[PDB]
Amino acid sequence: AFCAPPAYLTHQQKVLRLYKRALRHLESWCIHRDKYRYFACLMRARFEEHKNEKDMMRATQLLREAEEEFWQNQHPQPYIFPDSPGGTSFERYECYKVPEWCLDYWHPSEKAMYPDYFSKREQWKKLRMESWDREVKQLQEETSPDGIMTEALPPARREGDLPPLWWHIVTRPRERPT
Amino acid sequence: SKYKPAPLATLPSTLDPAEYDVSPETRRAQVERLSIRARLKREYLLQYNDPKRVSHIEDPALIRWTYARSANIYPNFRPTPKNSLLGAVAGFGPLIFWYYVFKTDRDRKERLIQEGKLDRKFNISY
Amino acid sequence: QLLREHWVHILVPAGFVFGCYLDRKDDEKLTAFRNKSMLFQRELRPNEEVTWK
Amino acid sequence: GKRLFVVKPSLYYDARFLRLMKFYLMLTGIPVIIGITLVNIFIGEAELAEIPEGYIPEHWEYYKHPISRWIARNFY
Amino acid sequence: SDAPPLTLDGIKDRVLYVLKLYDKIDPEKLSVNSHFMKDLGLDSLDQVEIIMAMEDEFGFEIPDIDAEKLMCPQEIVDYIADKKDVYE
Amino acid sequence: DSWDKDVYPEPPSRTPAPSPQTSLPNPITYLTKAYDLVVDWPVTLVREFIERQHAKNRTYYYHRQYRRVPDITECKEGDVLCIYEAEMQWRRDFKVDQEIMNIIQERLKACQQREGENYQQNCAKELEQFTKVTKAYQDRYLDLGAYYSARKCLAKQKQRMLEERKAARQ
Amino acid sequence: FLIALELNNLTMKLSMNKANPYSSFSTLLGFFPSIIHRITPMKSLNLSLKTSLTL
Amino acid sequence: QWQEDPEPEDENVYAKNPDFHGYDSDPVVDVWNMRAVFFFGFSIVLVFGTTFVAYVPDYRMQEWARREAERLVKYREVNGLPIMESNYFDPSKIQLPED
Amino acid sequence: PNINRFIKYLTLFLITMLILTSANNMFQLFIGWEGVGIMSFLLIGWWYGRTDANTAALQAILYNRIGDIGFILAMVWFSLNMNSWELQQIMFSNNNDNLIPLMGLLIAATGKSAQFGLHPWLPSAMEGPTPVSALLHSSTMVVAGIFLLVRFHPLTTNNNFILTTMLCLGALTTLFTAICALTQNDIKKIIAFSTSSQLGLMMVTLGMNQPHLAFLHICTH
Amino acid sequence: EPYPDDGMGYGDYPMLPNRSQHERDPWYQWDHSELRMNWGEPIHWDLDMYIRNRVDTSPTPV
Amino acid sequence: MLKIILPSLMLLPLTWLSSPKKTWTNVTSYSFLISLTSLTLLWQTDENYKNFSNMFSSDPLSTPLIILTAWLLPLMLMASQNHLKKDNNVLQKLYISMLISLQILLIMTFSATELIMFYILFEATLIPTLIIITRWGNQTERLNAGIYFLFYTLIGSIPLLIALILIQNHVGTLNLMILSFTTHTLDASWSNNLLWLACMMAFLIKMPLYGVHLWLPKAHVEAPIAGSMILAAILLKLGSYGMIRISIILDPLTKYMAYPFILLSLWGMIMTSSICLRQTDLKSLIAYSSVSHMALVIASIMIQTPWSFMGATMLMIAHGLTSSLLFCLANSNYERIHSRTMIMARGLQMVFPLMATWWLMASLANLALPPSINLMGELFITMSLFSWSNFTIILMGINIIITGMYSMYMIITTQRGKLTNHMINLQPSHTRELTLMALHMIPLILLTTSPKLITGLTM
Ligand SMILES: CCCCCCCCCCCCCCCCCC(=O)OC[C@H](COP(=O)([O-])OCC[N+](C)(C)C)OC(=O)CCCCCCCCCCCCCCCCC
Ligand SMILES: CCCCCCCCCCCCCCCCCC(=O)OC[C@H](COP(=O)(O)OCCN)OC(=O)CCCCCCCCCCCCCCCCC
Ligand SMILES: CCCCCCCCCCCCCCCCCC(=O)OC[C@H](COP(=O)(O)OCCN)OC(=O)CCCCCCCCCCCCCCCCC
Ligand SMILES: CCCCCCCCCCCCCCCCCC(=O)OC[C@H](COP(=O)(O)OCCN)OC(=O)CCCCCCCCCCCCCCCCC
Repeated sequence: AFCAPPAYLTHQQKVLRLYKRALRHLESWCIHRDKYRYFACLMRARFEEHKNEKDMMRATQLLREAEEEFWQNQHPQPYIFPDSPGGTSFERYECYKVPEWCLDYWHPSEKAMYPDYFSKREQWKKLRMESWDREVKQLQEETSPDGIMTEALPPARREGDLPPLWWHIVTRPRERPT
Repeated sequence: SKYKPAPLATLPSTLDPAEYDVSPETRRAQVERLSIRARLKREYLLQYNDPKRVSHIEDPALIRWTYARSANIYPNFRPTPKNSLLGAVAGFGPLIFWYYVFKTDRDRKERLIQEGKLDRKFNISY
Repeated sequence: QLLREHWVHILVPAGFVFGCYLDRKDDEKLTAFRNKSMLFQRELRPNEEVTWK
Repeated sequence: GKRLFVVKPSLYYDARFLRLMKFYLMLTGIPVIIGITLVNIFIGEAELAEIPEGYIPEHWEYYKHPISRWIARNFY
Repeated sequence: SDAPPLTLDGIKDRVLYVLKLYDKIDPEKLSVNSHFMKDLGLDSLDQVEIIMAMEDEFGFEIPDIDAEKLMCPQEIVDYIADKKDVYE
Repeated sequence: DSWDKDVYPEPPSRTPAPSPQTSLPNPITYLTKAYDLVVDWPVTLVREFIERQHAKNRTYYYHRQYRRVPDITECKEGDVLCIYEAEMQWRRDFKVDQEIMNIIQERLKACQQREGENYQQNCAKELEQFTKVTKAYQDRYLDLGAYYSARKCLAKQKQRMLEERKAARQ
Repeated sequence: FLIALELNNLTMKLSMNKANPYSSFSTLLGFFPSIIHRITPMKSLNLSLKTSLTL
Repeated sequence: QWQEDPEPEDENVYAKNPDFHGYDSDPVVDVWNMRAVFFFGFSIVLVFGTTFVAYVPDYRMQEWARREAERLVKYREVNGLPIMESNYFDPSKIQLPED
Repeated sequence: PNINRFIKYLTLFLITMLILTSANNMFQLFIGWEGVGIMSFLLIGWWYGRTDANTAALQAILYNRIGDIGFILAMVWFSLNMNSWELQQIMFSNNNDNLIPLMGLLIAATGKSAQFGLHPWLPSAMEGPTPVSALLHSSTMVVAGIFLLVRFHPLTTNNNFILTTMLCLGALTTLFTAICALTQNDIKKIIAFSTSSQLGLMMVTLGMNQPHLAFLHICTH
Repeated sequence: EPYPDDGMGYGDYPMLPNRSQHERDPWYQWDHSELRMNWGEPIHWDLDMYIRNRVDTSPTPV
Repeated sequence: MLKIILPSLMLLPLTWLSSPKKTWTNVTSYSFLISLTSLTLLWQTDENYKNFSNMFSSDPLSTPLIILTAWLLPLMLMASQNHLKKDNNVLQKLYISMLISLQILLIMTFSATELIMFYILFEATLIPTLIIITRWGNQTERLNAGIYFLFYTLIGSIPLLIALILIQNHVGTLNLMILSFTTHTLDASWSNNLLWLACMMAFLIKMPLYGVHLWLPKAHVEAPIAGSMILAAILLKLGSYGMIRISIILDPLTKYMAYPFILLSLWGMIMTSSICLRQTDLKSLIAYSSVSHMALVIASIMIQTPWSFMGATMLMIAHGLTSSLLFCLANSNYERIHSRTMIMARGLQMVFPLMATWWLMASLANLALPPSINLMGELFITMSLFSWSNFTIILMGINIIITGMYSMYMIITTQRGKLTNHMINLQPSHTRELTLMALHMIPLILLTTSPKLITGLTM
């Protein structure tokens, strides 16, 4: 979530993703902790015994066969953490994740209910206003004239500067707003 | 012991054979797709985090999709025998079918009522 | 100056009064069967001269 | 404690509209409802009677509720 | 009432608790800045198992890309704090 | 009670006397006595006050009666005056017949609820009355259409009488 | 109760067993939600757009 | 290019008039328009008109038809008459064709 | 933040459920039926930021609307043939062929009680909060089709085909839902399929000429 | 790659693959998070059928 | 009727003589008073019809339409007085004059007692809505929409004029009561079939019938909010009222001549509900929903049952109210985000809670939630159609299912879900538009409370 995906997944990343998914489905089958630990050590032994492959064409073939085996032997209802997608509590508080710009449309009475918070909000707004021009200049400088471009973003590289496009990251709503 | 993909149950992106037999052309195509995605993302994020923005962000993709779904269809329509037959069937066949259904039902009802064989027990408000 | 600056507020009530008057004119125009209907043919009371106005 | 600010939209305008709507509706209806209750308690509810011989009733006299009789007498 | 909040020290203590319960890591050489492959001598499967242990402790999963980005207990602690909005 | 048992018949209630075998007190009797003393007494007091206020301000209203205008059978065709009078009389009688059917149906529903488990036997006369009035209503008003009128009712009656007369030939 | 207790003790027993179509049918709700909720909305909405509106 | 005016941007109307009611830019006409809409719309139409419609009596002869039906039911039940005659019109006054 | 709205929605559902239970005419029965359905929609889609919750509420609306089609067929037939939606004139309709209205009532009961063919909206409807799941889909709303067939049991006793198809449908759905419940992992899903199995048992009890046993099982369940 | 020129009004609109939004990566911050789509990328002709509230084309375990 | 017509006429000098800072206030207040005056037509204590004059009369069918028109005029002013703030004063007064002229001509059309005057006021109402759509519409396609609307209506209405002149030559007066009393049965020849088609096709065009409904979606999309309101809430009902008025002299050949139009209505309501399921434009969705509801009204009027006529009248009034309300809510979102895309604004329940409540209530009215008059009309239409033929229940049930589906789909995709946080220009709410939603919803509640007002001619 906090990192952007690359153009393609390398072979090592595909193998590690398969290993983690296989362990999760193995725990979904095993339920009990001791049984899960036994069969997870067996799965780790399988991955270790196929680890040192040098041809890499046979390694891709083994990865394909292992993926076929996983799709044949996966749990129909694997365990999902509640906050994870497909879980029971996933996107539950999106109805409460109100974006911060409605305080701009708040009435002066409602602002008068919270004086100090709105003063600090104005300070954040002024900081954003200066940093926007600074970071637009930085992003224009940092952009390659031609070639390969990814979704990664530069940090602040000088004193008294903020990272570009920091507003929607820093001022995002909390995961438990209430 | 094999997963058979369907239009409604597609092939996994980890089970398709095209993933394991990769080519440098496919790799550079994926890199170019990531480059296009990153350029669009950078433009959208600049427009999104600009504080002087006082309006919503327009989506030309959404505008194109709505225009293609609404106003481009008749400019891009050409009469072919296949769509002529499809339009004739989809515009008349249900009408003729329900015509024969209702005509047969009401003819049977009128015949039963005229020969007295249909009994109206308490039907007073029709 | 209120009559000068608020004279526009009498146009719609004037139209309403004029419409009521025109409706009364149509009512007294259509009196060919006043107390002549076979449903409501009744003898006049001594203190009245018409059944309805 | 450690209480945090909760971001909410402007409920002020919805609350103000509801308050104004209820204000005007109450401002006329409460006199109307009070008048309905007073009329029904004290006067009216005309009971059915046989027409006396040789008597021609007024048209509003064919109606039951006193408010209905008043409107039919004054405007119809 | 229920669900007490997380703190930075609590997250650090629980992460170091799990890493000390790991057998391949000797607790005397474990630090909050100990790298998994540099000065701990682990591998990618070990890192995946560590991340799965952290997910099992804190009751929510880390996505795979951030998970393979995480390579030290301080990085894991910072990720947990950033995800759970633990500011102090 | 503004209603009368001639048009809303009701059999007299036959309630049995209480015969409590048990020595336990009846909470229903306790609650009904308390409910009377708490609720029924102030309600009947304020109702008596309202009734005496109405007696102080008593008014009367009458039920309008229409004389019988000549029927459409003696109305010449194209004479819209007498045709209008007969059509209005027919619509009035149509509304009266609608309310007659409502009265009969309400009477049948009351019979069914009163009898309960014995409605298949004790509502024989109510069901017979409902069937007869339904048959008469179907003979006079059914299949007229949305633009029902005295002319259409007369045409339907003439057609039905012609069919009956032709059946009576043989 | 006794049969389910024996089956739960067998799940406690340390052995992986190969999955069966009966257990897959039971866990995936008899395939009714997947099959019907994928074929009937698809046919209905595709018929709507591809025939009524457009054609 | 042709000398066309640029696109006007809709400003936040609540920024200069936080008590904006939707009717007019200046506050006085806005609040008087709100008061006129509420008073002439809710107060004297949705209340007085509702009361007038509620106290329209005998609407399309509902209760008159009910009372006349009750009277006819009483008469025909105490006189042994049928509740409804099968023929609306008397057969004596109808001249059927001969053939 | 919206606990008052949650409580108000539960109260509105209770009002509509008691309207549906105590209604004497089929139109008021329909008012309670649809109010119960709409409050079910809102309470399933309580967390309206959840796409799966919105989808579950929508599919509950869909299956209940198919049940509504059956209900409207029965209501229209009774209006045309007995001139009322009143249960007393339905009792007088007990003595003729009631195949079309009884089939419509069976379709309505299937849609509301989540029998086979129209079942999965209930375990989908477990997406709402747990008090909603309990009150709505465990005790009160889902027994409304069983209550409807209990209501029209004097018509149902004289139609053998309706009794046989109700018995077969209830047996099929209780077997299928118990089988589905055998291997579930979500505890709410397990007890929801348990609820559907018990509703199938009530439909079996209605397939026999035992409506009062079905109502007693409604209360106990 | 556009739709074939069958005279059905598609025009030059692209033939995106017939996969619903459920197959999209749920851990990525899409610009349209409900739609799981980024800003500026082409929109499928049947997005209103392939949204997450509607028809699913995700792979099944069987 | 003159006491309603005359002050509505005097609204125009009030509009042109009021101060620019007082025009909206004065015209809105006096149009509300006009509606309150129009409420006196409900005083019907007899079976007779309120024949006010030799050219104006009131009916149990005409009265709800007149009251709805007089009620919709101030609501149209409130709806339209926001997108005209950056507008010239004389153009604002001209727009108000167009709305007032529409209200006057529609009241006269519904109160007309003579079919030639009905046709003259029919075309008189055809003019200013065309002016409104063409002049104050937003996109480029408003000109094509106005042409489609105008010439569909004109090609419909010309054979209606020929048929009316033929009936006038045959009978003598073309007066409604005289025709109703001295109706003669047609002998069912080809000339009479063509006469039937001539006098029915204009109303079928303006209903609109399926296949000839193509003017309606683009006209409603391109029209301004007041034009959409007056169209979807009065003019289709004007077509239905014309059908009910003219159908009395078409016996008996309407019995077999109604067959293609009933099939067109039923299958077209299914097709248009499917289009609502797959439609990317909110105003187009509302327009096609209007097409389906008016198809139900067409089928009821064709089958000519008293239950069908009552359900037709109730559905006319209910659909007018709920379609105007839906158009006003969609216009509030359009004035917010400057787009009509269905899927663009999603999480509006978060920012606009009370407006989401109005959305929910409007959609529940749209899908005929009991005991509303929407369900009353739809249910009695279903009863009459099932009496006409038992197999119509399949088409009715499919239409009801798809109706609930598109209504709840609209609610979910416009209110529920995650909020589109990029829409920084979401002003909270206008008391004017919240008042507009309330003034739509409350008469629906009151007519639900007392449905005897809108039963119509038959009961
Ligand atoms: C919106 C739809 C528009 C098209 C359909 C319009 C209705 C179609 C059916 C009616 C025929 C046309 C209108 C006739 C009006 C008068 C009817 C009448 O009085 O009938 C009795 C009369 C007969 O007169 P009569 O009733 O006195 O007959 C005398 C009978 N005896 C002797 C026994 C007493 O019918 C006609 O005169 C009809 C002649 C019509 C000739 C012209 C037709 C032109 C084309 C019409 C459509 C044009 C627009 C559409 C173009 C295409 C668009 C895609
Ligand atoms: C305690 C609780 C009590 C609850 C009460 C509930 C009801 C409250 C309202 C009561 C009055 C309802 C309306 C009555 C009149 C209806 C219209 C009407 O009939 O007008 C005609 C009448 C003229 O009388 P006419 O027809 O000649 O015959 C009289 C006797 N035959 O015209 C008149 O008589 C005119 C005077 C009566 C109408 C007053 C209207 C006031 C303004 C609203 C409408 C706007 C009119 C235009 C603008 C006027 C501005 C002042
Ligand atoms: C006629 C054509 C109209 C065309 C559109 C007009 C628009 C403008 C309207 C302006 C004002 C006019 C109002 C017209 C309706 C008047 C309602 C009314 O008061 O009706 C009278 C009724 C009592 O009449 P009654 O004779 O007892 O009823 C029949 C019984 N024999 O009175 C009552 O029962 C009391 C009513 C007021 C008290 C409050 C009622 C609250 C009801 C809450 C319902 C909640 C559930 C709603 C569910 C909706 C679902 C979508
Ligand atoms: C022994 C005898 C046995 C007899 C057996 C008889 C079986 C009869 C079966 C009758 C019912 C079949 C049709 C049921 C359709 C249900 C569609 C539905 O609700 O789909 C839900 C689905 C999304 O839900 P899902 O994917 O399950 O879960 C979300 C998890 N992410 O998708 C959606 O939410 C899509 C959104 C809706 C799209 C529009 C749908 C319109 C449907 C119109 C149907 C018209 C015809 C209906 C005919 C009914 C006949 C009974």
